[PDB]
Amino acid sequence: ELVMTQSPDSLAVSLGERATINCKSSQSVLYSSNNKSYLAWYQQKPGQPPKLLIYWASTRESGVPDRFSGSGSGTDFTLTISSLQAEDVAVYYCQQYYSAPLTFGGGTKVEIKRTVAAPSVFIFPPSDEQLKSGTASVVCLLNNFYPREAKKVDNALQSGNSQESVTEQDSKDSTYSLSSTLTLSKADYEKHKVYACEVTHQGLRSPVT
Amino acid sequence: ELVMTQSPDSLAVSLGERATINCKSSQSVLYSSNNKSYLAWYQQKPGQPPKLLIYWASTRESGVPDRFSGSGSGTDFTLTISSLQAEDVAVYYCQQYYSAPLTFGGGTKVEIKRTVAAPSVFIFPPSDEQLKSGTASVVCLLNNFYPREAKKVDNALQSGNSQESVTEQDSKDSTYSLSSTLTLSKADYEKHKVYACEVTHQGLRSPVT
Amino acid sequence: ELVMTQSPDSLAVSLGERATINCKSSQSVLYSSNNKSYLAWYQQKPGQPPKLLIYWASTRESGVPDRFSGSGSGTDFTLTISSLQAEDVAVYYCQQYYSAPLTFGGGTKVEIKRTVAAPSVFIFPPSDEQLKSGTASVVCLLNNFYPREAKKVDNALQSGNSQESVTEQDSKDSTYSLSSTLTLSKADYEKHKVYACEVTHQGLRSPVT
Amino acid sequence: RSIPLGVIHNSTLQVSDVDKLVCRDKLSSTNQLRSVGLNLEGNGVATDVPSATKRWGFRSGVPPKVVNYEAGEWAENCYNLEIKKPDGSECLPAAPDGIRGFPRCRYVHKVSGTGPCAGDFAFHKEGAFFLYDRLASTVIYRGTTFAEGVVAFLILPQA
Amino acid sequence: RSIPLGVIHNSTLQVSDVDKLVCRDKLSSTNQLRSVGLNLEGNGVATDVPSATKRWGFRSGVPPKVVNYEAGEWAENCYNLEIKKPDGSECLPAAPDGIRGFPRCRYVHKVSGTGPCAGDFAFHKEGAFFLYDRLASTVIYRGTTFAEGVVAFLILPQA
Amino acid sequence: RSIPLGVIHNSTLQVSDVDKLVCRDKLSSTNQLRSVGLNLEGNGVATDVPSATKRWGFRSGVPPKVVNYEAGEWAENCYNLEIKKPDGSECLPAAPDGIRGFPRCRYVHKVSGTGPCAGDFAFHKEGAFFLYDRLASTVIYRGTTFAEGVVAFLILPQA
Amino acid sequence: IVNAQPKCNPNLHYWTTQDEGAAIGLAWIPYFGPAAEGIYTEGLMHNQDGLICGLRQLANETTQALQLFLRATTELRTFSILNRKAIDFLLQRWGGTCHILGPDCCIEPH
Amino acid sequence: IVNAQPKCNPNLHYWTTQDEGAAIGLAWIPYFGPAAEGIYTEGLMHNQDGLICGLRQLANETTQALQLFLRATTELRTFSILNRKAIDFLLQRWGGTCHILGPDCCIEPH
Amino acid sequence: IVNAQPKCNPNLHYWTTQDEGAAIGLAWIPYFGPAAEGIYTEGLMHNQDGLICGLRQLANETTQALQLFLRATTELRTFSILNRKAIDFLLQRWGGTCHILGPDCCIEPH
Amino acid sequence: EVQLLESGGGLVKPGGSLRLSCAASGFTLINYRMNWVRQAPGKGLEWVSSISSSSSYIHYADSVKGRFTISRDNAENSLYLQMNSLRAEDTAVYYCVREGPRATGYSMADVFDIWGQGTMVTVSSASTKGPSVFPLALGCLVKDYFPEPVTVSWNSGALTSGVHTFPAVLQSSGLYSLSSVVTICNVNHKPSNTKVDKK
Amino acid sequence: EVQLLESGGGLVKPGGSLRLSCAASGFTLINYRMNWVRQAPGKGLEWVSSISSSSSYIHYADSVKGRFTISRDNAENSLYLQMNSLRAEDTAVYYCVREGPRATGYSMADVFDIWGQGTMVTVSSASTKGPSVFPLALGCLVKDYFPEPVTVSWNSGALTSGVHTFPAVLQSSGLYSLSSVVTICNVNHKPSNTKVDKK
Amino acid sequence: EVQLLESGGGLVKPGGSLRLSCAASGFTLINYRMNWVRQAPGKGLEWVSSISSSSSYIHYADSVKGRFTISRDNAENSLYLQMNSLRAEDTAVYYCVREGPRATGYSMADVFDIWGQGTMVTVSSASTKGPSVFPLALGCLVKDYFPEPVTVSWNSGALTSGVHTFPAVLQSSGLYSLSSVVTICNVNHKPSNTKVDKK
Repeated sequence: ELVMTQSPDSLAVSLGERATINCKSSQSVLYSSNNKSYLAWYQQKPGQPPKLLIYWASTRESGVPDRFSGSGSGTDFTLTISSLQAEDVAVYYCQQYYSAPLTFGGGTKVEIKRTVAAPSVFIFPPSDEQLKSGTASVVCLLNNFYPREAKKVDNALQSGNSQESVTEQDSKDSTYSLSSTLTLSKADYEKHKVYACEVTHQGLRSPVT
Repeated sequence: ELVMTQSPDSLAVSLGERATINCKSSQSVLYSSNNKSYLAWYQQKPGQPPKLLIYWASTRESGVPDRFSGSGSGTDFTLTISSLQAEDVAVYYCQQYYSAPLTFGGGTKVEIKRTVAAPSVFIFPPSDEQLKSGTASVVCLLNNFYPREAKKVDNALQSGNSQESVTEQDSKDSTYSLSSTLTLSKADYEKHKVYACEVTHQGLRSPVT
Repeated sequence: ELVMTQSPDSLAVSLGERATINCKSSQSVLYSSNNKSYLAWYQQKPGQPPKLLIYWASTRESGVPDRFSGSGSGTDFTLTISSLQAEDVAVYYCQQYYSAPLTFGGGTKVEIKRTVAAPSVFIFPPSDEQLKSGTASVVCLLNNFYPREAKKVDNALQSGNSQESVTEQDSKDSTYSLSSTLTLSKADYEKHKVYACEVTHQGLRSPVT
Repeated sequence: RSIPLGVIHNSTLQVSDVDKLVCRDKLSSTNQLRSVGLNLEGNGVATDVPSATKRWGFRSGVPPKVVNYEAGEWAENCYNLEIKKPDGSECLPAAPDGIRGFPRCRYVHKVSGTGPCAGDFAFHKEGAFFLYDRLASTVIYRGTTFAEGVVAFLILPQA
Repeated sequence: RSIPLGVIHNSTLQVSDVDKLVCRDKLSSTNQLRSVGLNLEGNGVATDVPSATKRWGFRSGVPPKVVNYEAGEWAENCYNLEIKKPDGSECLPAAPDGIRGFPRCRYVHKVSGTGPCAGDFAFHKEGAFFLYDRLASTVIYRGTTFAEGVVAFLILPQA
Repeated sequence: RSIPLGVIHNSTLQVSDVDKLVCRDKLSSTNQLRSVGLNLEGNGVATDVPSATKRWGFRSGVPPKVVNYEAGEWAENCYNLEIKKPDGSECLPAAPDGIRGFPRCRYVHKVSGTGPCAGDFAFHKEGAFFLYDRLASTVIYRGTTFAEGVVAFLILPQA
Repeated sequence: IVNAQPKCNPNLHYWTTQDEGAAIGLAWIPYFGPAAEGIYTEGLMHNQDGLICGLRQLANETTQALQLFLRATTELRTFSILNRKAIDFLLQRWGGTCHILGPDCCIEPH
Repeated sequence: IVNAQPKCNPNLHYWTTQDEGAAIGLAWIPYFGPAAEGIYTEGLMHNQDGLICGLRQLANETTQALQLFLRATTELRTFSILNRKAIDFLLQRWGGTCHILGPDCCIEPH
Repeated sequence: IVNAQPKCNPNLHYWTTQDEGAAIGLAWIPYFGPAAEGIYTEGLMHNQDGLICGLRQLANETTQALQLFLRATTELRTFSILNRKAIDFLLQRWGGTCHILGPDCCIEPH
Repeated sequence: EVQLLESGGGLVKPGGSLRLSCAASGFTLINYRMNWVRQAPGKGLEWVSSISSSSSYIHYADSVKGRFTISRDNAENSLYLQMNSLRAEDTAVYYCVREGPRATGYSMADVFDIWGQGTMVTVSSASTKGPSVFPLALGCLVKDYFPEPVTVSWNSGALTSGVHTFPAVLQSSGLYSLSSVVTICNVNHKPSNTKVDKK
Repeated sequence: EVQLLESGGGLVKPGGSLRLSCAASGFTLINYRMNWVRQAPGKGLEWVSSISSSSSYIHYADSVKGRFTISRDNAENSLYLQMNSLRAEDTAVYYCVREGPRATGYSMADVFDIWGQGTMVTVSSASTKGPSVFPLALGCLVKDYFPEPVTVSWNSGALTSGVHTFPAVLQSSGLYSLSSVVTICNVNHKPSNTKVDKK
Repeated sequence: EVQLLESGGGLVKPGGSLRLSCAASGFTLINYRMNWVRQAPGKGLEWVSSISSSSSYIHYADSVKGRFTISRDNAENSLYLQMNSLRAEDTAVYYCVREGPRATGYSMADVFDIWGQGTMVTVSSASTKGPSVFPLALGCLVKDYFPEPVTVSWNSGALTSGVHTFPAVLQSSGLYSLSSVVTICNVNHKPSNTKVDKK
């Protein structure tokens, strides 16, 4: 059972600059008769199935733009994207079809490096309808910011009672968006009148609340 | 064993008119591979061996005049003579050579229909030489008549003591000839002085004696 | 084992005249398939190895002069030399290579017939050196004579105490030479003061001494 | 189907089936295989010229084809055509190198004439062959005597 | 080595080795042997004219050679060349008797032009064949449409 | 009889009889069968031109015939004839397409002249062949160098 | 085979190339020997048990298959039919894994 | 065999000469019947288990050996390849002294 | 065979078409590769146990039968001799109903 | 040109034996299959036997099987039939017959394209008896003769027109009787080698 | 033109069974070898099964062997996978996949050149539960729903720009929760056949 | 150009052994079958042995069988004969010989077209003995020497004309004696490596 290893796991490159992804197989995928390296590259955008990019390690599939190019043989292989652009944001998988069972790499996430952007923060108190359900969920939205990295009831810090969700990198402006959901029973909700959201980010000189 | 059946057994047709003879086999004589009906027709004149007329049911042998023509397939077959003429008077046989043993039909006698003709009757008493043999044979000749159909010592009718012989149809005038021989011991001959021959025929208005 | 027989054993012919040598095999050396007689002729001069003359009974080897020619088939064969000349003096062998073991004829010696020539006789007494060996050998030389055929101490004839040696026929003048060696112990030598050599020859009118 | 092959034992003739193989059939040398060309006149065909010419016709869009036959029958009647069209041009092709006239003919009907050659080559209407010297062609060649027949393939008995 | 022979069982394809004989392989009739001609366009070769002409070239000292192939593939793109040299003389030979155009073509690229015919015959640079009517040649013939492909030999399954 | 076939074991040579079959004889591939062309000069024949021309002669009524031989011997002496008749016309046929000159010759005797060509084709009086490039013909071709020899057929040992 | 032709010549006066006695001296040499019309040898086969009339019909029935075979091939002159028939003959018997006792195999243990 | 070609058309729309039903009446006669461009029959084979893509590669690998074979021969048009392959096929099995139990011999005693 | 020729060259310096090593790169392509006079390979066989002188005679004796074979055929150029010899070789052994114990059959039970 | 001349036949007692012969002219028996066909008096035709060219394939009619043995001689261009243990039912005219060239013992038959003159075979216990020639005065009465046939002519083949020779009739005495008339008669009885000329 | 439409899938209890379907368009399944490939939530790709044209050569992943049975219908141009004894680890998105034409069961494989839309398979003991839509005032909070997926749009596919729909998150209660924002929202939960439009 | 150089030979006691060598020049031994032929003093030729190119087919004369063993080296272009248990009758001159190219061990033989210089083999119980040179006064008497041969020349190859060197004669003492005359003599006895010049 061949184990394919991709590196790096994640990668962030400025628009127009080049990005390279490595692939390493447990065993040589070089066919002696053909002198062809049986390895393939796929592209998978969020919410879409994979798309074939390269076959036989170096050969572009029909329709793939010229900027995509693979190389290597035997054990080590590489996928290279010259001039990243926006439409190339995706997860890139390598696959061997030398011997069964066919196996995939761990995949590499390609993202765009962007000028820093400060999150536009918004707070949303729970609605009337939810209060009828005997529960209270406070939501805080951090809209269009970069990078992905970033991180109080009656001036008291909570823990374990909330969780967050992050969107994918915007296909146009390359800005992330983040949603933080704080869930507590309606009983604890009425006990407190004040709810404050503190946001700390590298894209800010000092924390915004 | 195939049994071939011809019909009619006898046939009489006016000169220049057409005559047809049928043939029926117990079994089909049609060969699947050739689509050829294995049947043959022969002509046999009196005192002569048969002569081939038709082979494969429809094909004239070399030298056979055009007026002869056969037809049919499988079970039923027919030989046809258009414009009979004189030289066509004979016995016609059909034969199958599909499977052994090869078998012939009963044969059909073809005769010519002629205008009626009255027989010229002659009587011949026994000679001296025969009388030395202790026997007496009276002969009565009916010469050149048509049709074949037609039929007394001291004004007393005889029986069983005589018999007749008929010639074949004349090849030219199509007239039959008939010989009647009455044989009795010379002892009975001298007992009577008078011998009368009575002839009855359709070609006569009344019997001639 | 085939036995080849040549005849004559010896032969002497005048220069320019023809000489024939016969050969007879125990068995036919004719090969049915080839119609070729497997027999060969060789020439051997004194002190030299044989030289191929003829193969397949009639075919001259390359380089053999035209005057040599063989013939025959089966059992009897013949080698013929037209115009003998001097260079043809040799021993001629016939050989069969039809079946193993390959066998040779007894050989035929071919010599030249010459005008008679009288031998020039010389006598040589023993030297001082030989006398030191306690032996005495008297030598008498008959130089340049023809034919080969030809044949006393104190006027007393000796016997069994001497022997002679004859050279081969001269390649140029066709003259033989003969050496006679008389050997006796030095003891018997001194007992006699006189040694006389008597020579008898057909090439002399009377014996020379 | 495939080309029928006749098998001869004694004086009896059989037709080798592909599905049913007869081990009695023996073939020890390719010299037993023989291809024979038989004339049509032996079948009772009319040998007269006008009946014969009616059996031949011109056509285009059909390349000419030729086979070899090893042995043939002496012909009573052969034919040799030399024909043109009104403009004086030949409508029959010259016999290519290697094709000679039928080796045995009693009577050779030399034929000349002119007409509407409605095709490049002249074939046989009944599908038969024009037999030449050890060669059967589907087309008539100019000026070379021929006999019209058909070919059969045989495997002879043990010789 | 010798000419490879492909063996078909069911839908599987194997290559008959000379040293290792497979008794499972059965050949009951020469009609099982089939020679196939496959077009290059099926391999993804560019069918455009300038890319194609670049695959062909002239050469001398090499006699022309021809093989027969029994079956071929329908071609989307074929080619028909009629070219000369500055002096107006043809640099391509006329199709000898028997060679016809490829039997099946969707688009036939008729090509004319002039240039330096640097050789007697025009061969294929990649070593492929110019497939004609049941005949694969190593040379381009004048005015006769052709498709470029390669030949394979097979022994079909039990039919 | 039929064409003799030589059988080689080790360095020994035998002639396969048709009546007596030797099971020791093994033929595993058609590549073992080899047809060899051997020159006459190896038999001691005179290679001089006048002796050679005397071995050749003209004749008519005899079609030309050709065989293929797969391998041949290096020749010391070959010949190339270009001859005519008094009226200046050629009496030797042009080498048909496919026939080239003998591949290996040390000395090539180019011959020209004129004389009474008493026949359509020039054959070999002793019955030998005129060996060309992998082809032995019964006739001399115009202007094409040739060597005169004979052909033998072999079944080589187990290779 | 059964002759379905209207007429059938029972006598087969034939010609062929293959000879019997090769030893006529030097007549085998092309320079000498027969001209184009002398290379043949003649013979006469009789209609024994309808053999000839059988051959005649056989030649007729073979025509269809033969004519189509020629249509398929693209070579002008075909000489390879008989050798092909010889190969098909062998393949038929030895195509082939040969079971002695079973059919489609010509072997006997004795 | 493994296809190494950049692209491979799995669908094989083919043409050939050999027919199925000979009985079209008199269409077998050359005077009648199809013209040069009508003698063919078409069919469609699909890439079942990569069969076609296999054939395609096979045709590619055969080219080398085939081209050399043609160089060796001196005949213009070669039709004898398939019959030669049929003979080599037999010689391979029966060249030959056949040992039943041993290999290189296709015989079974039953 | 026994050489009956007057002289016999024991050394056989020969040429042929069939090669050994097909991998000379792209030299197999007709566009590239040898010209008409370069397609050959040479070798040298010695007269071992009169082998050559045997071949020489064999070529002589074969001439008669060969010349007659050509007279019989009507095709200009004959290439089918060797394949024919291969078929006759098989038919000789398997023509054929094969008796194991008996002669004219090459089979052994072991 | 093409014909078949037959021999043999005649009178024979029940159980007796006879050998019919047939000689061909104008062709070779080797090419064709030969047959024998009989015809009883006044009745139809019955196939008797057949023999192929090679004499390999032979057949008889069930009624004849075991009693007759057919044979041929191709070199002598002749056909023979040996008949044994003859009986009354075998009394008939036996025709030597040529079958078409398409006939073979192992396949379909062919037609009888050539027939011989025929030969009379009479099986009877009665011995030969010459005729008694009585004048009729015109004609001649040929009475009490046996076996058949008897031929009649007038003035040695001169008088023909107006002549009517009647078919023979078997009398009660087992002997034949016949009358010949015209509007000297040469009588010939071969079975008894009798020749009579009555004026 | 060329594509693969998939069916089946959804929620199923552990040990349960499901049958995925895939229908091809623009080509014939006979020409290509078909495969199934799965993708667990947030994890990489795992090959499941393959089936040749002739349906002769079949293969499964060791983790799946014996539990799944792949099948195809070339005439109907369809591919099917029957899954039995399902468990949590099988919870994934299953892709219908076409392999290159060079692939054969008896030789080297080829690449996956065409992939289906994919179908969600969720193995859980929890039953289906519709969503609770709370307004955010902007956006909509879709809370406590199960199983996945849920699709969100604004004003029936009108408002698109400036819209950010966050990925769903699994709550402690084992039910999913999701929020959608923009700078009426059409909510659709297929697993429960629930359609909600909150203003 | 074409020739054969021989070595070995000489004196040997009865029962002793010797090995004759022969080296070819101007051709290759592989092409031809090689032979050995002997010639006793004053007698005819006797074939000894033969060996084919492949060294497969070997033959000896019945008189020699089992005692001699012939061999060859094609690469070294040489021929060898090992002789064992020698006796008086083997005393002879041994010639290295080439047979024609048509010779084969399995068929008809060929002729001996090339012969070597020959080599003397003397089988005797007597030991080697140098010559005693006595003057003759003209000529030189070479007496009591053994074995053969001895060569004589005058003034180191100057005087040739008129010179007659007589054949050697075996004396009663078993030693050879010879006389050379002309109308300084260089004496050379190789068997004893003796060189004498008597004036």
